[PDB]
Amino acid sequence: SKYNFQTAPNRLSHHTYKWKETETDPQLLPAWIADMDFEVMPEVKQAIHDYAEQLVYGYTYASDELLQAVLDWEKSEHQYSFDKEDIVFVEGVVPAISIAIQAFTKEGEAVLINSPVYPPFARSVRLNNRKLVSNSLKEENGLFQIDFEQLENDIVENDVKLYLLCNPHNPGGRVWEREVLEQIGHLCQKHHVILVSDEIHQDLTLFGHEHVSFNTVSPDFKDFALVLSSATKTFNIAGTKNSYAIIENPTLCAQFKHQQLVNNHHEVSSLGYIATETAYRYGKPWLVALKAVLEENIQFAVEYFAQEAPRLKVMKPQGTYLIWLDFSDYGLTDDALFTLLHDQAKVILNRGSDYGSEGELHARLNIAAPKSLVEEICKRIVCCLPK
Amino acid sequence: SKYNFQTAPNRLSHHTYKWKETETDPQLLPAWIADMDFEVMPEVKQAIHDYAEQLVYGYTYASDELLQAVLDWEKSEHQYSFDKEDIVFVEGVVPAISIAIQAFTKEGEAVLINSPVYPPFARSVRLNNRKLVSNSLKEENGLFQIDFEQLENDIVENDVKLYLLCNPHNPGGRVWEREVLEQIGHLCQKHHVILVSDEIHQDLTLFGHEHVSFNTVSPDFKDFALVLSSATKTFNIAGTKNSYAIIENPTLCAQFKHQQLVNNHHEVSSLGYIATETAYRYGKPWLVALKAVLEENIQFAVEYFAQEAPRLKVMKPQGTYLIWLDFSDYGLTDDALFTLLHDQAKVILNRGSDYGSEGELHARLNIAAPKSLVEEICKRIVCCLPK
Ligand SMILES: C=C(/N=C/c1c(COP(=O)(O)O)cnc(C)c1O)C(=O)O
Ligand SMILES: C=C(/N=C/c1c(COP(=O)(O)O)cnc(C)c1O)C(=O)O
Ligand code: NA
Ligand code: NA
Repeated sequence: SKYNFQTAPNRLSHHTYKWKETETDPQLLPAWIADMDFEVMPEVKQAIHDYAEQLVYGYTYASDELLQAVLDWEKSEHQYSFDKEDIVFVEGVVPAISIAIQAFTKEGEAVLINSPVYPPFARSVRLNNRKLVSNSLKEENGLFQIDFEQLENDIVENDVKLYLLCNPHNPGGRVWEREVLEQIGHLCQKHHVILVSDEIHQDLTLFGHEHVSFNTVSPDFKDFALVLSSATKTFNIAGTKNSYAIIENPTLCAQFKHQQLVNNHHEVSSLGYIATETAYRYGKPWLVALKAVLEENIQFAVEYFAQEAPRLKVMKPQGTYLIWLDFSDYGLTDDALFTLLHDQAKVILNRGSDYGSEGELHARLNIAAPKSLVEEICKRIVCCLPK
Repeated sequence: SKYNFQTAPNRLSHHTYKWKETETDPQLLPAWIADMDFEVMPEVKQAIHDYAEQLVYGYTYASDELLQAVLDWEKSEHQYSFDKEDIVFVEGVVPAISIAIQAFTKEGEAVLINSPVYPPFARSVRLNNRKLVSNSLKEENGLFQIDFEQLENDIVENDVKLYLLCNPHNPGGRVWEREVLEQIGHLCQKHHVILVSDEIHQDLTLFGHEHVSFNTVSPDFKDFALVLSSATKTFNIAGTKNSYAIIENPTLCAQFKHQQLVNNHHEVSSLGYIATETAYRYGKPWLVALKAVLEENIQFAVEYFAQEAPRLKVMKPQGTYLIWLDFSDYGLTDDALFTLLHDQAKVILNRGSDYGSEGELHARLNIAAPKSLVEEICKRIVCCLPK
């Protein structure tokens, strides 16, 4: 209808990560990194034009209007109320994760993640010389679940100081229930663990699934937990480089901001600020339209794979626009899977093994593209699977 | 038919640092932070419109065209030849300084600066729990000069591991001679010091003074020295957030890039990349024209202050568009000077004391604005100085 979800803008010649390989091999169709193929909402494009027409591109600060936009988005969309002083802007969520690790732990101390998970989680812990504790998620009835007995064991046995939670969880697209988050929080309270809730996918919950922001679970959770999010995944504006932490606890907030300044990682670009404010101000109708398209694409993929590759195990996302595929029933190695998809099927999917050992013989599929493209990508995925 | 240096775009609705106080108090005229009031070169404005017209604002990386533009600028403007692989982009120079401190020293080790100097120098050392060694610049015949005897004493007595050099030096605008840089480099070789040369103002040398980029002084200097620079100060694009380190030594380069990744400080915004490439590709004629305006503004200020405030000691910049003013002959304290300028004169100048103890009773004046505004600011500065 009014917004364009039919035709993908041509990204070749714009130095995108997503289309980089395709620029050398034109047959390759990318469906990996979490950028969407869709045109961004028109108000953001207009805001970039308006930025140009400032004529001067000097140092700018985070305005009260931007702060209010974040406050209003969190309250309106996620029922999460806090003060403007609790917002800390950071040029990205992955930046924020390293700052959090450096601020809240010392070298050698243990940081826990639920594996398999977005690879910068494990990387950021290891490169910072913290001890990584991978709490392996169970898979039951096609969904990831937390083994709470082993999670406590992992916390206690390793003296875990910090828990990097992914909510919604990437990969898999798991939209944790309030009851799950409450159990996590109680464990953090018991064992004196600080929790960082990476909620970057929070606006992308689907099929009736509702995001529960971590500190909305219990009024005391802010004593040990902070929330990271952004407009970038929601609105396909990852190249504008802005995001935020909500840190209501004064001590945690000071410690984060201090580390951020120690790292000189405290400034954001002018368009970073503009694009986030604009997206939150005008983006809701576009987001509604987006989510309908994503649901149709996911449903199509699940049904198509059921019909054309019944042996392929498909985890239906509860949120995110990313589908976790399990090729374990096929007579392939992890490396042979990669070369089959990339070289024979000519489709670029994230290698599941990037996400941890649980990702062996998996791949991750990005369906945030026009339906015609999603149909082509799914056709390629089933085309060359071995008997 | 000509570049505009006659009128300044209105900044008041655009959340600039420079005009922030004036938004609340319309009587105040800013001349502090190093943003220019001048319109940016027209090709950058067009590049921002062109970015808007990509329609999708996803993750991008530094292109070969951008890398070549930096290489070409460094060779043509500064006679500094190196390879594309030696370039490391960082969202800002101040970011790069923290990364360098973290990468090249251990907690508790000594880092040297020449004081007084841009305040993030001292701050980045101190906040990083390194020992700060301030090598105090002499002032002789209106110019800063290094005391090489004391500099060596400072290096040896404190076991200095890292030297943060400012060239051109801010404040004061001192354009160090080749022979001065030679002697600095030789001390670093003798005492096994790593040197970071902050050359962000390298394109703004004036009155026939020529920038000498540090690693051009001797082919050996790359073994211990790296250069930081940017398009942002040269072209008035600080809000676009991109800059680079040139690190020809493989070990130093790996060290820096490693720490940058540990800190998740490795990515830059898409417009950051675009604005730098464009500025370097098209900016030379604009820069030529700017320099003539800056020299005129500086000459006006010196002459005006000479007549209207002969007791005011004015350090004439050899480069940068910033003038270091010394009010120490007046019966004022540092705090009374600030109050006088800000509350009585209604002008916002950087407090000299921000830059170190040598800046007591000083202020710094930004003349990168139309001559009419410079004239007004200078008139205000001399209106209310005490007998
Ligand atoms: C783009 C992807 N993920 C984005 C992501 C990010 C990206 O953050 P920044 O772009 O803001 O650094 C952060 N946290 C989580 C849990 C994420 O899934 C991807 O998996 O391709
Ligand atoms: C804007 C100012 N100085 C800029 C500056 C900067 C600014 O760097 P980034 O904006 O790239 O972080 C870095 N290094 C030196 C020696 C500088 O003088 C000022 O003094 O107001
Ligand atoms: Na594992
Ligand atoms: Na001092």
